[PDB]
Amino acid sequence: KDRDSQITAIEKTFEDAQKSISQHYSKPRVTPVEVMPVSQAMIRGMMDEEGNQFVAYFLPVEETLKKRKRDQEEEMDYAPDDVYDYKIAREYNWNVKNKASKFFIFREGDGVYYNELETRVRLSKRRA
Amino acid sequence: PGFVGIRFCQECNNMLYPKEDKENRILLYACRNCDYQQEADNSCIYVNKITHEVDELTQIIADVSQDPTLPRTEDHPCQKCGHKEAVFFQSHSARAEDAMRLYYVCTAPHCGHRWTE
Amino acid sequence: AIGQRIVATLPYIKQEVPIIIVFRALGFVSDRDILEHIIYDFEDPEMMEMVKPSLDEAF
Amino acid sequence: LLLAALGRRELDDRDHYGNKRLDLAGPLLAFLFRGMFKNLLKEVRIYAQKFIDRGKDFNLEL
Amino acid sequence: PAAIADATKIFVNGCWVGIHKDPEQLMNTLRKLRRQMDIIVSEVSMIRDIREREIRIYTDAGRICRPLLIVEKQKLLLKKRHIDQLKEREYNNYSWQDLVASGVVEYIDTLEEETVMLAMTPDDLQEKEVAYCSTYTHCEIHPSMILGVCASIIPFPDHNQSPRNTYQSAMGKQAMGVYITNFHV
Amino acid sequence: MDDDVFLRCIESNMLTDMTLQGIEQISKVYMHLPQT
Amino acid sequence: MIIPVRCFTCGKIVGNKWEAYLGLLQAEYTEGDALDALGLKRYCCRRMLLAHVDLIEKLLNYAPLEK
Amino acid sequence: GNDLYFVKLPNFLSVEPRPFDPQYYEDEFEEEGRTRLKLKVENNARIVKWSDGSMSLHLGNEVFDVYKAPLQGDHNHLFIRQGTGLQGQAVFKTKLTFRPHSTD
Amino acid sequence: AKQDVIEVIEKAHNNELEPTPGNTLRQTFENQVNRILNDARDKTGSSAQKSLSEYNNFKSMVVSGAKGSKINISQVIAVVGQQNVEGKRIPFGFKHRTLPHFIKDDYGPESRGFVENSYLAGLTPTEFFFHAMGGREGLIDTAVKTAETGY
Ligand SMILES: [Zn+2]
Ligand SMILES: [Zn+2]
Ligand SMILES: [Zn+2]
Repeated sequence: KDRDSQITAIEKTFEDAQKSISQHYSKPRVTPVEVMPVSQAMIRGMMDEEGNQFVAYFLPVEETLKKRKRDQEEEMDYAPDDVYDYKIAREYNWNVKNKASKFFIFREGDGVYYNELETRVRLSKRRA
Repeated sequence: PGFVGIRFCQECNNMLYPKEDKENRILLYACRNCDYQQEADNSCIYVNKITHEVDELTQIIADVSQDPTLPRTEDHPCQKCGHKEAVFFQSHSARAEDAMRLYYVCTAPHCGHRWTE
Repeated sequence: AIGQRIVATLPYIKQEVPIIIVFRALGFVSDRDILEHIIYDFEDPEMMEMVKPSLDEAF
Repeated sequence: LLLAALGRRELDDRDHYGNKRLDLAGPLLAFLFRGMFKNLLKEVRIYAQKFIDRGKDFNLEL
Repeated sequence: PAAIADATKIFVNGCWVGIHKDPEQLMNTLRKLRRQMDIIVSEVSMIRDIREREIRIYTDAGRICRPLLIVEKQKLLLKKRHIDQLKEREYNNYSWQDLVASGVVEYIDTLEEETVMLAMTPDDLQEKEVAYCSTYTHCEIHPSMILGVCASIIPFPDHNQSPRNTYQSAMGKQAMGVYITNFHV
Repeated sequence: MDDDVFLRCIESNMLTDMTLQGIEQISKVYMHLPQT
Repeated sequence: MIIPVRCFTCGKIVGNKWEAYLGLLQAEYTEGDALDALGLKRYCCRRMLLAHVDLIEKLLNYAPLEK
Repeated sequence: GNDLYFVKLPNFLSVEPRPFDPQYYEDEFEEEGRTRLKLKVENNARIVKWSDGSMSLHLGNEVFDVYKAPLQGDHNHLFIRQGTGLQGQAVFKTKLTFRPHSTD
Repeated sequence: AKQDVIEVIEKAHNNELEPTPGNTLRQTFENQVNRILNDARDKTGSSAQKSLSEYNNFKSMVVSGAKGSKINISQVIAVVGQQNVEGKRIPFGFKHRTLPHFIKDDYGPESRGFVENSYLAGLTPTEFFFHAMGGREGLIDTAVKTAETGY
């Protein structure tokens, strides 16, 4: 149709989301409490095997066997199909070879700022 | 006694019919399509079990232990694996009058032992 | 006559047809092939003797 | 059939509703529509045949 | 054909399409797929006959079925959160279809009921001094749903002789009332 | 016909028509004391 | 379709109580307490108010024949 | 800071993976065309939390009430994979599990 | 009565039940179970009948012969009893089941259509369906006998 209206309509949401809100859409009876403002790569896990890519699932604050998840590629023919594992050492830990399991968009409280970081390709790993 | 199975020719794969060789006075199994013959090894040509004394344990399959609608019991442990639980069921098969008899099957996976009390 | 014969009442045909004839008309002439298609467990002579009259009637 | 004759399977129950189907408005109107569309295509065949036999075009709307 | 002995046949709408080696986890996969509203739609019936190794799948029309509550080990999948979202049905547009899509409810046809072990009420799922079943798979939403439109008007129909309930179900249809609101036109 | 087929035929016949005891057309008989 | 004038059983007037009954119900009365406030003490008149379905309100959703 | 802020928007509400910038936006799209332009104009976001517990989407004058379904079938570890380190420097933020379905 | 039927079932399951002359083992088991349950129905009906006072109006109408019978009183007060289809207990219309609510091969009284409630107590859903089956039998009989009897 036209761009001089699209520029202002896209900025219009960027401006209206920051106004004062005190009412619902269907029945304006519910008062708001707070607001949650908004590449990526997520390793899916199988619910039976129950996969521990992080130390959270292991119920751990930090890595008791590492200090940096150096997510490095499995090979040269697999950029999206890397090999994520929590091993700072060349130790034969759980080698979770994140196969290519090729919208699931992710965001965060980035200091109450307007951005996005939608995911690129749902990979899923197993115990190799 | 036991039943007798059908046996097929080695050339035309048709069923071999019984025949008698007077020259040797011996049973043969010969095809009426090709000209094949074979020396029998059972000597029995027909068997009718009028009493129908069939072991229904052979008709049961262990997979029936996966049926949620069958009753389970802990009172009859398995003699082959020692599992406590076991499904039980009646014959429910025609030509079996005394069919209140119970047949048991072990619910342990990959055991599948079947028996009767 | 001797045993129990299996027949098949096909559509548009006003006469019973032996099952073995139907199997052969579909390209399965060898009795082994027909019973491979009918009897899946060759360790069971009961099924075998009960199908045998149909074979004996179609030779 | 042999399993039934050997007693290894139960005869099927004519009354079991698992063995039945309910012919509703849609599948019934479909039976009508098949018959009626076939009759329509037939009538179109006769009408178009009597024209092309004369070696000239015809109007499908008629 | 030698493989058909131990294998399980698979029929789809009456057509024998193939065979399988582990029917149990096939049925688990297919039930998971139907309960997730994946490729299998809700009205598809999937019966595993175990003693005879058929697995019959039906998608054709005319199969009368009814909804039932799926049951976990010995628990309903209908948790209190579903009832909570159903209470505010008119605000959050959480409807019946969300209940079916959650894998909490399932449509079971007459032929798949043969393979189902029903609980008349969740009270049947309680552990008892002598357990009747302890391996239920579904539960009634309410037994009174076995009645139709005209029998659902009888009060206390389980305290009448059944012919009386039939005669009322016939006589509710000759009863006067307001057959429709726009009767003036 | 060959001998074996003849044996099978007479087997199937004897097992049906050979009346060892009793009167034909009478399938079952129950003996009892009438209380009435 | 509309609240009857009299109670069918005794003949007590209930026609003037439907609107008051509804007003009491929106005033967070229970149906029993509302029926007590209107003076319907016999269960026949309580039947009249408690089992009434105001269908006239639905018949008034249709435009009349003449404007 | 580290809280789950995962949402799953349908096809007709696909928001841009990057902030709106005039050097990354262009005019290419036009009842038939009315659903077409709404992909790159209405689609930055503020997920409001109400008092009843539910959330809603605010991308303009229209409000889409969302429901934060919490799924135990897709427990993928969501991470900001930016091309910088060895192979996509996945930063550990929040594991995706709960998916919020927006709709009119 | 239900414990008695359970005992007969246990006997049959253990092959500790031998058939009586003139019947197969299934028919003998059915006879034993039906005898137990008929005895239960009659005993409960007698209990209800003796419980009645001289002011009871059911008893008044039954005594005068105006309407009703002692079996009706028993079904209203004590127990409705066994529901029969074609003179037998409720058939296994499912696969070795009367309803999907029962286990397979359950010849117990409640599985096969014994209504252990009265009409005042109220029937359970399975008792309700089995009673509807038994009543449907009477409706069919009433509607089908007429043509043959009139002819
Ligand atoms: Zn040969
Ligand atoms: Zn075992
Ligand atoms: Zn009154």
